[PDB]
Amino acid sequence: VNSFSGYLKLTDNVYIKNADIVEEAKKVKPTVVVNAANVYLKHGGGVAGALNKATNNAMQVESDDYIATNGPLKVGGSCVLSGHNLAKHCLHVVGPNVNKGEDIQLLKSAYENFNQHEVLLAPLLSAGIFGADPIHSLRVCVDTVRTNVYLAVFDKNLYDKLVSSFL
Ligand SMILES: O=C(c1ncnc2[nH]ccc12)N1CCCC12CCCCC2
Repeated sequence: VNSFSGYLKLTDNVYIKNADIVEEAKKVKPTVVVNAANVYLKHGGGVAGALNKATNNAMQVESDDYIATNGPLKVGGSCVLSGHNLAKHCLHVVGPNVNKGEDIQLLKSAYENFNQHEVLLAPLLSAGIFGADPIHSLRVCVDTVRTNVYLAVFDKNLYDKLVSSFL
């Protein structure tokens, strides 16, 4: 039993809710919140900008030190950093950005990072400003992640379309 509330169950291990991941993170305090990161950990907009703003820019300060030490992430890769006031940890995962021409096949590699964590609160990778089809992202998620994932979908219209078209 866990503290996630109001989710629709899609499969054995994947759950979905129309929610603001920032508000869900602050209420739930999950062990892991996933950020929709880029390779430079520049949290300017979309989910990353929202999560970073909610940390009063502490996420960005920590991220800049991470990059200065380690260099950029790989597309499809991840790193674990602090969750600040939102979660125990933040898993920064880089899905491919279609608006940069990155290979959508790397979306599966991106979701594989979730399997290193027993339970996660997450957005749909490569959705939103990353330019992928969210229906496809949900399919890749369901077919790749084996751990327990609670997906927060900000847009109600998109949430209803994801549920109603789910196979
Ligand atoms: O739904 C979300 C989303 N999901 C969870 N937490 C969130 N926080 C802030 C936004 C947000 N996003 C993020 C990028 C674009 C998109 C997907 C595509 C349709 C517009 C909205």
